[PDB]
Amino acid sequence: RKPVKVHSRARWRKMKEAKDMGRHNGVGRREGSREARMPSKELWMRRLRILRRLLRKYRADKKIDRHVYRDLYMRAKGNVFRNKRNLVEHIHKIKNEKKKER
Amino acid sequence: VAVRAKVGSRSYVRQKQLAKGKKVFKIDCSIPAADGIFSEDVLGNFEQFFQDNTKLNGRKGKLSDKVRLSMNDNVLTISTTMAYRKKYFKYLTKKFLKKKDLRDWIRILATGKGTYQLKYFN
Amino acid sequence: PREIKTLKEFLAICSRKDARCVKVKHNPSATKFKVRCSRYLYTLVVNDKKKADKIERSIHPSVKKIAVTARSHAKT
Amino acid sequence: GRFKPLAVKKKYAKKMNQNKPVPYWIRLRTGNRIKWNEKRRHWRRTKLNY
Amino acid sequence: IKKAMRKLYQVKAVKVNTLIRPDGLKKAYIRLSAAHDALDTANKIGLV
Amino acid sequence: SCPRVQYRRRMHYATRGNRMKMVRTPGNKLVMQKRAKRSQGIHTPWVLGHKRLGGTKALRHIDARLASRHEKSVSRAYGGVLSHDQVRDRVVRAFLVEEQRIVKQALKEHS
Amino acid sequence: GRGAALARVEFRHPYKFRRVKELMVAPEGMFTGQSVFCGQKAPLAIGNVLPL
RNA sequence: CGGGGAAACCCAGGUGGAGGCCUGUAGCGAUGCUGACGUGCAAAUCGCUCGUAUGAUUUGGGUAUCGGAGCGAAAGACUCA
RNA sequence: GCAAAGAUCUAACGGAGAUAUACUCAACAUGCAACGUUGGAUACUGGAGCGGGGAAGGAUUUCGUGCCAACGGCACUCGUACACGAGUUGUUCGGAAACUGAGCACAACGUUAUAUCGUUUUGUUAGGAAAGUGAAGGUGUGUCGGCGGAGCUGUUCGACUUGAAAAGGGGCAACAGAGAACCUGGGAUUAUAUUCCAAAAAGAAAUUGCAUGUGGGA
RNA sequence: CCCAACUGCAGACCGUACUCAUCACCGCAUCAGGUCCCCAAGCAUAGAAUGCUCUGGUACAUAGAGAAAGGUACACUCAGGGAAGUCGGCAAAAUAGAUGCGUAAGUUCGCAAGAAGCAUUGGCUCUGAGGGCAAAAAAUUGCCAACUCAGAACUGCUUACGGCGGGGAAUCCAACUGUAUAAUUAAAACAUAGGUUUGU
RNA sequence: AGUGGUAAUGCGCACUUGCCAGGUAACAAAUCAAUCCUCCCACGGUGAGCUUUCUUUUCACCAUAAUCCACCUUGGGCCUUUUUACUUCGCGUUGUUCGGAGCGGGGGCUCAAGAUUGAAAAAUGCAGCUCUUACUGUCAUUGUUGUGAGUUCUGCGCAUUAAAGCAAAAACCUGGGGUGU
Ligand SMILES: [K+]
Ligand SMILES: [K+]
Ligand SMILES: [K+]
Ligand SMILES: [Mg+2]
Ligand SMILES: [Mg+2]
Ligand SMILES: [Mg+2]
Ligand SMILES: [Mg+2]
Ligand SMILES: [Mg+2]
Ligand SMILES: [Mg+2]
Ligand SMILES: [Mg+2]
Ligand SMILES: [Mg+2]
Ligand SMILES: [Mg+2]
Ligand SMILES: [Mg+2]
Ligand SMILES: [Mg+2]
Ligand SMILES: [Mg+2]
Ligand SMILES: [Mg+2]
Ligand SMILES: [Mg+2]
Ligand SMILES: [Mg+2]
Ligand SMILES: [Mg+2]
Ligand SMILES: [Mg+2]
Ligand SMILES: [Mg+2]
Ligand SMILES: [Mg+2]
Ligand SMILES: [Mg+2]
Ligand SMILES: [Mg+2]
Ligand SMILES: [Mg+2]
Ligand SMILES: [Mg+2]
Ligand SMILES: [Mg+2]
Ligand SMILES: [Mg+2]
Ligand SMILES: [Mg+2]
Ligand SMILES: [Mg+2]
Ligand SMILES: [Mg+2]
Ligand SMILES: [Mg+2]
Ligand SMILES: [Mg+2]
Ligand SMILES: [Mg+2]
Ligand SMILES: [Mg+2]
Ligand SMILES: [Mg+2]
Ligand SMILES: [Mg+2]
Ligand SMILES: [Mg+2]
Ligand SMILES: [Mg+2]
Ligand SMILES: [Mg+2]
Ligand SMILES: [Mg+2]
Ligand SMILES: [Mg+2]
Ligand SMILES: [Mg+2]
Ligand SMILES: [Mg+2]
Ligand SMILES: [Mg+2]
Ligand SMILES: [Mg+2]
Ligand SMILES: [Mg+2]
Ligand SMILES: [Mg+2]
Ligand SMILES: [Mg+2]
Ligand SMILES: [Mg+2]
Ligand SMILES: [Mg+2]
Ligand SMILES: [Mg+2]
Ligand SMILES: [Mg+2]
Ligand SMILES: [Mg+2]
Ligand SMILES: [Mg+2]
Ligand SMILES: [Mg+2]
Ligand SMILES: [Mg+2]
Ligand SMILES: [Mg+2]
Ligand SMILES: [Mg+2]
Ligand SMILES: [Mg+2]
Ligand SMILES: [Mg+2]
Ligand SMILES: [Mg+2]
Ligand SMILES: [Mg+2]
Ligand SMILES: [Mg+2]
Ligand SMILES: [Mg+2]
Ligand SMILES: [Mg+2]
Ligand SMILES: [Mg+2]
Ligand SMILES: [Mg+2]
Ligand SMILES: [Mg+2]
Ligand code: NA
Ligand code: NA
Ligand code: NA
Repeated sequence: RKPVKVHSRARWRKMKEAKDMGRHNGVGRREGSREARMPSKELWMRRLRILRRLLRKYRADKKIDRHVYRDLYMRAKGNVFRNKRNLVEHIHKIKNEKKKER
Repeated sequence: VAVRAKVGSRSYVRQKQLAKGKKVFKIDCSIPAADGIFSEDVLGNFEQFFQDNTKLNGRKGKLSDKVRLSMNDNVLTISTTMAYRKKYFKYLTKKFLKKKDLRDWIRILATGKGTYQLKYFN
Repeated sequence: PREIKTLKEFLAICSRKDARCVKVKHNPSATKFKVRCSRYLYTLVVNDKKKADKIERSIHPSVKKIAVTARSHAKT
Repeated sequence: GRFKPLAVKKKYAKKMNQNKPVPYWIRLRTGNRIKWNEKRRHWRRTKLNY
Repeated sequence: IKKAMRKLYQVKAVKVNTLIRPDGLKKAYIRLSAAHDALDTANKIGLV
Repeated sequence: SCPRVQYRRRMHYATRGNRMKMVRTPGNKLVMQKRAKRSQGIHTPWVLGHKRLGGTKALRHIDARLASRHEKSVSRAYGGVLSHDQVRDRVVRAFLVEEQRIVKQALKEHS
Repeated sequence: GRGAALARVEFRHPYKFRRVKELMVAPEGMFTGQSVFCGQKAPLAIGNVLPL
């Protein structure tokens, strides 16, 4: 029994290294629509899930009370925070205000 | 993955390090040594071949003390604290035999964990 | 297949009239006593080798004892 | 296909057993008029459709 | 078929597998019990 | 060497009752095995809401036939037919409605 | 094929020990769990069946 | 969810994924070349082009309606060339 | 004319199919062209495949050996050709036994000069007496129980001999709906295999129908 | 007599080869037509588009030699002009992906619309942004995976695989999606929602 | 002549087709998670390919069937407790929600999908090889990761546009009564 003929992934693996570094993916290389390559629903689902996970962790750690959690939960659903860092910075602003009021 | 790779870093690729070191590989060349092809001068550049060709952290030749190569008891012993594949010294062996036109004569085979022995095609 | 837990009920399995044979399996870490009954293959797992030797002698001489080996294709 | 009634299978069996050449000794009989089987059948020429 | 084998040949059949051949005849694969030897009864039958 | 499979029984249609799962054998063969149909499980009456009953399994035909009785019911009255809240409602209803009848009957008889 | 809703009304058998479960065209406002009265002495209420 | 407004309500972002909706495979059709072929591969086919492609959608098996009768989103269409 | 679907080359082996010759003549200029197999080479199909399995349809085309008159629109040493001889193995797979559906139409009744006509699932034949099945009892038998003096009375449950209640005859129609207790290994074939394997069943199970004994109730 | 775990014995009938098609079925035939179901790899790419490839399959469809004319093509190109051709722009050419900006009349306010139009796109070496888990202003300390987008410097083009809308101004007809003369007519014909009338 | 737990319900508790009532069989979009498997990585073993020069490299393989035993992850239903849970509220989804007709929190009961331990089961399978022929023996290997990409098994219905609302029956299951009494 002879061995199977070789089908090699060496070129693909080398090209994968270049693409991981940011090559071969510019404007001239794109054939599908932007939503086809990266659906906006998938991006929204990831972002909202990140924001909801962070708020739950902050509530469980008692960094925020349930009233602040509920206010931020509705605002996360309302497209107020662009990413995780935007939400954390806003929580710091709320916490700083509460300290001054205290 | 977590950190984006740079092209300049290909000059120095990090090689893995064992926690509890002293991993030993053995090349058993007893069968062909009795036939004289592995002569005194052949054994000279044989271990020399394994000296400057064995790569470390990507670089080649600078073995330092991380990899120790020794010759005694008619068998070749490679000891290193670094993390190496056993196939690598089978691939280095095949490179040597091709350089000396012996690949059609001597086949390297696995006998146990960490041991490679050199026999003849029957 | 059914696993026998204790040695007391293992001797009851071999004492049954339908126990055709006992297959003794020698694993590197344990010894298995597989009793071929009518409906089920009952197995007792003994880890200690000294106990396994004692148990093997305690097997009733009515039940045939089979030493499990790797029978070859040429043999079979 | 796999399915067929046993009665259909038996009809096909008889057609298989009839699809034979004439025995040689038949042609040597005293008043023989048979030289070859005139009812020979081939599965590609004529269909039975059972 | 099992009962006929007992009457005709005084052997015990542990399994009978049957098929109807494409020519219309029925063929039986009869395994005899390990007590009986199929070669021995084949010699007695006359097929050897 | 990417493997492809065939139907191993004599039904070659992808219906709800002929679902298949890929199975890797000890001989390194990829074969197709039929999935067993599942029962929805024991429910409360459709007119009452048609909800799965607590303490009862979802067994199909022969598995339900061979299973022990308490796998399919509870020790409470109407166990395996009505839920706990439905049983409580009937007990309360039986007592209260029968009490109203006696009071109404006693008033009529006394007058 | 029918615009009007249908109602399944459970009655007791007047002579046997069993239920009947008749099916009629539902008037507007009929609901599940409603008690339906049919007969000479039925009160005048929506869903009840009375002699004209 | 922001921003306005006395109120009525209005203006902005996001989410969502509707439609006998669109581009476009398979599928189902057949517009033009009045192309090929036109004693053909074919008693209707071939090539490119083209319609539609979640719907009044396509399709297997089974079943029901026929000869002055049947069936027909209707062309006297179809009912084994 | 035998031009869609890209394509074959090479050596060796096999074969009658050759390196086939009056003179002259070293070979060319006088035996051409074509076959099958194997190894190399090259290419195509490109997973909606000239892949691997089934239904309908076909019914031996399957397999081995032999063979080349006709046939495979050229060719064949090849063949789905011809001849001979073989091959299809099931408690669990599909069907039936054994479901209902769109439906059919036996009986019954009616009609027709004429049944070769009509009705026959909107729970359902027929002006229509279409149930032969049987709660409970009474009466015997068998397996028990309790009482008092192996038997007696009474009693439980299965076998044998008085009659509650069960309206609406008998059937077909699905190999893709419902239903359905098996699944791996094999050095097991020329051809069949969840179908063959035999005591270490390669083996491991799951399910019916009867029984026996044990344990426990009667 | 009835339950539990066993155990003993017995598990009847028919189908089962092969094919399912550019040769096994229908089409007079090994006919480029037709014929239901299941499993379905890698890369490019939005991808069951299209192109190429490992596995499996195949080299079977009469061949050889070989620049006549004239043909057919799921083959091209052509200076200058650019529809003057022709019944008629038939045919061919042309447009072309993605991204940013931008887009008229008309309108049942839904559209028209990809209207029309401009611009960018390669390769390299970088830089930012977009996360997870664990550890007692944890607003930090560690470890780590998958990718996408954006912005720079340098360096290029012969504008260079496949695939992939030409556009605009108007008239006539039918509202629209659909159907429909199998084999010369796909339309303005039929249907349609909407409207009206009749019998009961 | 059943039995435990406040309860959700637990336990191996006899007969029932005289009769009656329910259930299974039994059907249903899209979105989002996604099973067995498939494909990719990462690491590591075994064999092979390339090897004038490079290539800690390229390719292949690294398998565990039914049937059983024992019993932490997600999703749903429910119980108990605290309910001074909604006055210019809180919990949750990507998503259209939900709550005194009982939200959230603590502690539980249960169902559905899967982990996991073990019997089966290495005695099998796969690859290379020692010895020396017999289709012989000896021996070596015999894997795990992945917030990776697919995948309709499943979560999933009183479940879709709807003047569209999506078969039935056999067979089986449980109960109500009754028998045992
Ligand atoms: K089949
Ligand atoms: K009739
Ligand atoms: K029409
Ligand atoms: Mg959106
Ligand atoms: Mg077929
Ligand atoms: Mg037929
Ligand atoms: Mg059979
Ligand atoms: Mg369910
Ligand atoms: Mg229960
Ligand atoms: Mg859409
Ligand atoms: Mg459309
Ligand atoms: Mg369209
Ligand atoms: Mg269009
Ligand atoms: Mg088709
Ligand atoms: Mg023409
Ligand atoms: Mg011509
Ligand atoms: Mg199309
Ligand atoms: Mg007629
Ligand atoms: Mg006309
Ligand atoms: Mg000619
Ligand atoms: Mg021609
Ligand atoms: Mg050709
Ligand atoms: Mg060749
Ligand atoms: Mg010559
Ligand atoms: Mg010649
Ligand atoms: Mg190709
Ligand atoms: Mg091609
Ligand atoms: Mg593919
Ligand atoms: Mg194919
Ligand atoms: Mg053949
Ligand atoms: Mg010929
Ligand atoms: Mg023949
Ligand atoms: Mg023959
Ligand atoms: Mg009628
Ligand atoms: Mg019917
Ligand atoms: Mg009837
Ligand atoms: Mg009647
Ligand atoms: Mg039937
Ligand atoms: Mg069929
Ligand atoms: Mg079926
Ligand atoms: Mg079956
Ligand atoms: Mg075969
Ligand atoms: Mg077969
Ligand atoms: Mg077969
Ligand atoms: Mg096929
Ligand atoms: Mg034919
Ligand atoms: Mg014909
Ligand atoms: Mg394609
Ligand atoms: Mg593709
Ligand atoms: Mg290939
Ligand atoms: Mg052909
Ligand atoms: Mg050819
Ligand atoms: Mg031809
Ligand atoms: Mg020419
Ligand atoms: Mg002009
Ligand atoms: Mg002119
Ligand atoms: Mg003119
Ligand atoms: Mg044109
Ligand atoms: Mg405007
Ligand atoms: Mg005008
Ligand atoms: Mg129109
Ligand atoms: Mg349309
Ligand atoms: Mg149209
Ligand atoms: Mg029509
Ligand atoms: Mg026409
Ligand atoms: Mg036309
Ligand atoms: Mg009109
Ligand atoms: Mg009008
Ligand atoms: Mg349901
Ligand atoms: Na005929
Ligand atoms: Na020609
Ligand atoms: Na054809």
